[PDB]
Amino acid sequence: AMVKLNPYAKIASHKLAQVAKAQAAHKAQYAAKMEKILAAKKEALNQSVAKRFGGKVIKVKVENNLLKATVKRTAKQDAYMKKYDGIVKANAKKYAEKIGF
Amino acid sequence: AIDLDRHHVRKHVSKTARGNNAYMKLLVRLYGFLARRTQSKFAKTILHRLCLSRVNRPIVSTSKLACLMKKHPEETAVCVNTVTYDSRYPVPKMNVCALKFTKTAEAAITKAGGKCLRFDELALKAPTGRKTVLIRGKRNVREALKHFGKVCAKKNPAKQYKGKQTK
Amino acid sequence: RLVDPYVTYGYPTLETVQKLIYKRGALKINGNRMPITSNCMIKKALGDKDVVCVDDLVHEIYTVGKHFKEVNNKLAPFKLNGAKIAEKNKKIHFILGGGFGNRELLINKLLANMI
RNA sequence: AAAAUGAAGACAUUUUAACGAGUAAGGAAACGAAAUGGCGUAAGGACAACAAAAGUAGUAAAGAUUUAAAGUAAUUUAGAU
RNA sequence: UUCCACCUGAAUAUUCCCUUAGGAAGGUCAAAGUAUUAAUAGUAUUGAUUGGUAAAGAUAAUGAUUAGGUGUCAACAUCUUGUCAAACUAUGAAUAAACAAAGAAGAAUUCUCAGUGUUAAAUACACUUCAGGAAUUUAAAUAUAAACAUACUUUGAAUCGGCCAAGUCUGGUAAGCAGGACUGGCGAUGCGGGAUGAACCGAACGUCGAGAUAAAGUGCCAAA
RNA sequence: UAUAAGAAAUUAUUAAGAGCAAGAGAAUUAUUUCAUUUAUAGUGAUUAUUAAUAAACGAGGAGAGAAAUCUUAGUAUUGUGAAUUAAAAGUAAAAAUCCGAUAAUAAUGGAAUGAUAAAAGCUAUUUAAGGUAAGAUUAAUAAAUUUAAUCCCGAGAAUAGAAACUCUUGAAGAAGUAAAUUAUCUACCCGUCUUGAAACACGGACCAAGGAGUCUAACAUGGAUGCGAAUGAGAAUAGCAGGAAAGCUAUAACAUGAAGAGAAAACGAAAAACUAUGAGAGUGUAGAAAUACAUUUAGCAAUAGUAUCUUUCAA
Repeated sequence: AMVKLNPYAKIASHKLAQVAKAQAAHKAQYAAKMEKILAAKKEALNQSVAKRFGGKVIKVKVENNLLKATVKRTAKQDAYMKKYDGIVKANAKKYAEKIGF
Repeated sequence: AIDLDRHHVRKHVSKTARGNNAYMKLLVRLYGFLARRTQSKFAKTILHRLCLSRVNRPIVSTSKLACLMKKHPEETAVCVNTVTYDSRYPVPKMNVCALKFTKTAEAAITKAGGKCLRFDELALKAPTGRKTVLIRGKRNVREALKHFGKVCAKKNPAKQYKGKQTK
Repeated sequence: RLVDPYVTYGYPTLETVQKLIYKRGALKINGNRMPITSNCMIKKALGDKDVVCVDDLVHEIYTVGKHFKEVNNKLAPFKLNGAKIAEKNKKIHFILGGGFGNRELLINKLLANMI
């Protein structure tokens, strides 16, 4: 009955089928990337848990760059992340002042 | 429930032939068929006027037909009512279709060279109606209408049904 | 506003208009409340108004086009189910937590359980 | 209510849509697409096995008591004594 | 004051009566029968109005009333102060009332144009189907609803003992008292809830099935 | 009369056999709906990676736990930290919880009323309207629902494909129905006056039969009927066949009407009408199915308004 009333149903159904299949792949492939990022974070944490290893001796400063890169991007994209981070910081500052009256 | 302005009650329009006249029943059967199939407003009119009560189908005299047919030489007057005879004035040549003709009216129409048709011949000859003139008689000429209302009224007094010691 | 205690109302979304017309839609044809079953019946009723399918009917209602009055007046009033009307009761305004009054865009939640 | 069909089918036709509370009160009969539809009591005129012995009845009428069936209902039908 | 089903379905205003336990005119209601129909509105908006209620005022008019200064103990003037009016009022809402939003028949323009009369005379003006007649253009002029719409005509039934509620009023100390304005109800009305109840709250009813609900509830009676 | 349809009976086998009704299922479905799960273009918060400053806060300062390797204990150095900041990671869609937004598409099981049939079903092959953040990959760039490329899928259409089933119970009594009893829910005395009665208001002990809007006469409205400037003349009455309270026939007095106004005397109707709106009939064009416009013609009924005429002191 839907097709009889609205023949455009088949055209719109196909787009819904395409997006459902495509969105599932994007979430599935994003999950794989996040597993690596979580794996990288776990390695940095477990290696820096050794701050327990050792009468205090200047406490224990831990290395700044134990987290390792997983995905690789060009230098132009590297500069864009620093641009994006500046904008999202400015927007949060822009919003916080507005509700702060 | 539902807030309706008024409930459904029978529509006050007749849709068949009043009484038990077998011939008048068949006429309504004939024009109810013609109006439904031909979809002509003339048949819908004749069908409607065939279903009125006797009081609502007033007579037409030959004098009135002559006046209405003056500028319509080759035409067929069509009145769904009895056609009486006006003995005061002459009857010219004309063709009339009517439910019933007075003995004197039928003689006068025929003697002038005209014709007296019934409604089946009219439907056989002019079903949708092509050379016809629809005619109906006057309704307010009834004497009963005089007494309606209040006779004490300032504007249009009634006529005071006569009775005991009426002056 | 005058009839506020007896009605609740708001602003529908397109999906609200779509579902109401598709499921509960009907037309007054020859004095008969004929439910919508084909585009031919819509073309017959609203062909003179350049509305020849059910999607013209939905689009015209939502955007309020030139022929809204003629299209809307042909659409018979929708008959809906029952639903949880309010929080306290329907004897107070929705602003106070009641049932009647202007619900703005929140009328779509009510219509979701009502269609 | 509106469409369609309509000399006889029949269930007072077929389809679609809306409707159905109610004291006093009203809606007489007839009217094919019927301007409400019906049940019952008694009497009068007809009809009742169509091929010249033409409704039922001593092979058990009317009535009475009950058992069942049809009808929303008024009521009707049938069995047994 | 005697059978069934179905459909529609009221009243307590107004006028008169030797009238007050009752009648006629009229309103409400039913049934018959019509008319293509200058014959839709218990609504809102825009525009021009009407009114004198609530409020407000009190050396603003008529009244009522407590004090304090200044001028010529009163008194009389003059300036402030405190409190009021159903039979006081300048001002004056909200709600309402009555119009218009294109029917001599859906507009307008142009040309021609007659009979009476007003007029000093009129070509002005008034009325005459915006007398009349002919061309061109034209369906436009808030929203919403309305063809089983609208306008009715005829004949007639019952009825005019009423009662209740209130973000109302008058008399009374007050009354489940007496009488009123507006609306909704009960009467005529069952159903679900308030234990029970003519009027309260939800909601009005052909015979049924399944679901979402309303008022209102969820320790047991009692479903949660 | 020509062709299927091709019945009943018959031959060999067995995966070897009725009708109807009730119940339980299977496959595909229509209307409504219940329960569970699942995604909903939040740029919201947390979800160990290191370091620094802190606005505030109380304290410190120099046998327990673990198989650790390190802490705890109690008899003017240091700890925590809201918030802010650096570097690393990060194209900024995982999952879980909270806060906002929603409730929809789907799936899995049911329920009430049905249906059984094939498609504007679904599926397969061809070309290609389209995919507006989002079908994908890329590139330029980017707080983008901003642009280009070539891959993918693909609506229409043409061409081909697929549905006939199981089990249980019933003349040893199925389904339904009825009667009696039981159980849960439910139920105040009928008629009447009345604003209001189950009423501490009146009539009613019980049963049968009888029991109350009828008849005559006058008028009016209305529905069916005949005739129609006439209708009636079943006015009395007079005749006919038949023997008849019935039937039929009577150029006829009269009743109502055709003429109205005036107390009466006296009178007694046309400008062969006018205006407005209005029923109906055509022709053309177009949508295109019905139907919707243009235009010619006629103007009955009804309502209203005009002249003109009869009568009246007065219309």
